[PDB]
Parts: sequence; structure tokens; C-alpha cells
Amino acid sequence: MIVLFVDFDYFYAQVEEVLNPSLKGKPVVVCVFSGRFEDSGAVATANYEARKFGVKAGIPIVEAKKILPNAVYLPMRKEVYQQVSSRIMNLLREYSEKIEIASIDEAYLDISDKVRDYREAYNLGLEIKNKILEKEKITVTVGISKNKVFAKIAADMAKPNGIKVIDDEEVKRLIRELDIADVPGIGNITAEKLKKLGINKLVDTLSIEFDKLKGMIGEAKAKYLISLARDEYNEPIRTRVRKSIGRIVTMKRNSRNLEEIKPYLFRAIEESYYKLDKRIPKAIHVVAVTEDLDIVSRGRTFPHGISKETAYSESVKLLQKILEEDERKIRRIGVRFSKFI
DNA sequence: GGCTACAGGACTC
DNA sequence: CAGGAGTCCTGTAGCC
Ligand SMILES: Nc1nc(=O)n([C@@H]2CS[C@H](COP(=O)(O)OP(=O)(O)NP(=O)(O)O)O2)cc1F
Ligand SMILES: [Ca+2]
Ligand SMILES: [Ca+2]
Ligand SMILES: [Ca+2]
Repeated sequence: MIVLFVDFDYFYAQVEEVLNPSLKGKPVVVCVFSGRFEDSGAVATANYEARKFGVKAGIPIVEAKKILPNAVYLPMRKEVYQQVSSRIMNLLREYSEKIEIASIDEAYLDISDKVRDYREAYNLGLEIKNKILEKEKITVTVGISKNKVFAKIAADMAKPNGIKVIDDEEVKRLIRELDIADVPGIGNITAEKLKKLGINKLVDTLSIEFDKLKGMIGEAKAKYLISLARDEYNEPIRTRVRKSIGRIVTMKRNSRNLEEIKPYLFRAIEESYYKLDKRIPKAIHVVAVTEDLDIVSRGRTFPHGISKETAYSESVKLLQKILEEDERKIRRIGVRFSKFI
């Protein structure tokens, strides 16, 4: 088939840039301020300007400020990027109803029944970048190919404001050369493991004994990687349905005392419940990030919908359980709701 | 043996 | 110096 992957550029940063065009040209850094102290927090995203100097998502805001003391540091406004993202998705629908929105930032379009070959494809790619440019003034990178993985990779390879095609020929080219750590779903941990057995390329999974690979990375990944090696990988582009909604907050200071954690936990529930909108969850999970940045959680599934009232009460137990089954101090607390009726 | 819930792990954006 | 949100998978144990 033919998948055309769409990825917005420095989305959070660019959105901010669209609303305040004077930001144009400067290093913009959208961050998540934790409130613990002047500049505590991490980076959500940074435009290419901030990026070329090492400012990337996931690092502490304090770090970013050393490298770029005079960079614009804006606080995250996710609801604005969401209203903006939504508008762009609706446009993409105008190009195919077999559309998979993977995130607030990416969309997969199965254009198997629109373009005959990769040529009208590349063309439809251009037609879309322009449409989004004339509509919302947002640059996006377009990745085209036979399956979702390579379309995404195509895009990774062309950003930003790009558009690349990866024909069947290059798919074999890449299966043999592309760095396996560069394959969607392969993080450092798995990558190490992989390139711990030569595996530095997809095809290498074709040579090794299945159980050897399956014993190291699991049945799902060994198959995922193998299916890609054989150029036999297919995953339908499907309407994605949210499976869970939650909220988590950082406490002004670590602690293990229950009365000092409830306010946070309870507010997490207020917002969570807000977002559920009209969804009724049957499972609730209390998620706690320990002082050493570990993650412990306790959940519960009910045979019925959970009222905010019940969510409140049950969360206290799960938290209790957590505390009582681990002796570390919490740093963040939150709740996640799932299994919607 | 395999299906369920639950808790941990890994990854991603 | 370590934010926020969400998905998929695996190991363990209860159960048929
Ligand atoms: N650690 C992260 N925290 C975040 O909040 N984000 C958010 C969630 S979606 C939005 C995507 O931003 P951007 O498009 O800049 O990230 P990419 O990885 O797509 N880089 P791009 O090539 O500029 O898109 O960034 C991403 C992250 F990677
Ligand atoms: Ca992305
Ligand atoms: Ca993006
Ligand atoms: Ca990687």
C-alpha cells in the first residue's frame, strides 16, 4: 500500500511562533515549570534554532539556560496546541478517511486508493504541506512509503519542512544499512541489547536464531523487527481510540506522609475527571514517581463505572498500598483512568 | 496451555 | 537536574 506520514515541525514552539511572529528566528524553548523553585522543570520542546546548540526535550530548564541564557523560555500551553492540532487533523481528513492520528503531532494517511504510484504520492504530499501552510501557517515534514514504519523514518530523515519518499528499493537498502537503533520502537535499552549481538542493522535479525533474539528482547519485538527485516511488515492505518486519561503533578517537596500527598492526588483527580469528559472509567491507577525517579503504581478495576466520589476514596487506598509496599519518598503523584464503558 | 488482572519496563512524543 | 501524557508488552499468579 501507500502511507503518507505527517509530522508538524517544532510544533509547540512553532505554534507559539505563529501566535507571536516576532519570535521568528530566535531560539524558542517551551518548558514545563514544576514550581519547586526558580526555573525547576524540564524542556518540552525547542525550535531548530535552540536545538542546534544542544537544547532538547527532556533536559532540565536550568541546563538549557546555561547553553542559551538569552533564549525565549515560554511555559507550556497545551490546550492551544491541541486546538491547533485538531484543526490540522480535520484538514488531513479531507485527503483520506483512512487516517490514523498517533499523537497531537503526527498523523498517518493510507493513500493507497488516491495515488497510483509514489509520483502522484509525492505530489499529494506537496499538496498537503501547502494546504496546511496556507491554512494554519505551519511547516510539516512528510514521509511516504509502503508501510507506517518507513514513512515515519522517511520523515525523520527529511525534517524539517521536508518530504521524502522511500521506494521499495531503498527499503531493502535501509534494511541492510539503516542503523537499527534508528528504528521506531528501539530505545537505548533495547538497542544496547541488540547491538550486543552484532545486530546493528535490521537484516541481522534475519540471520540469528529466533530464541536468542526472543530471549533477549521479547517475542513481540523479535517478531516486529523480523517482520520488518523480511519487508513483510504491515499494520493497518486505524482510527485510534484513547485508552486512558490521567494527570500527574510534582509535589513542592518529596514526602511519604499521606495527609501531605492527598491535596496533590485529589487535584490530579479533579483534572482527570474534567478530561474524561463524558467517559466513564472502570479502572483507576494511582501512579507515583519515587525520589530516584522510579515508578510504582497500584490500580483497581471495578465491575462498574467509577464516580468521582469513588475515585477519591479508592485512590487513597491505592496510594496507601503503594506507600505501605515501598519505603521510598514520592516526588510526583497522579492518577490514570481506563477501560471506558 | 492459555486467558485475566495486575505491576513493572521500555518507548515515544 | 530529572515534566506531562499515553501505549504496548511481559512476568506472575489465579483459574478452568
Ligand atoms: N520529551 C517530550 N516531551 C514532550 O512534551 N513532547 C511533546 C509531546 S508532542 C510534541 C512534539 O514536539 P516536536 O514535534 O518538536 O517533537 P519531535 O520529536 O516531533 N521533533 P520534530 O522533528 O521537531 O517534530 O512534543 C515531546 C517530547 F519528546
Ligand atoms: Ca513527532
Ligand atoms: Ca513534530
Ligand atoms: Ca533511537
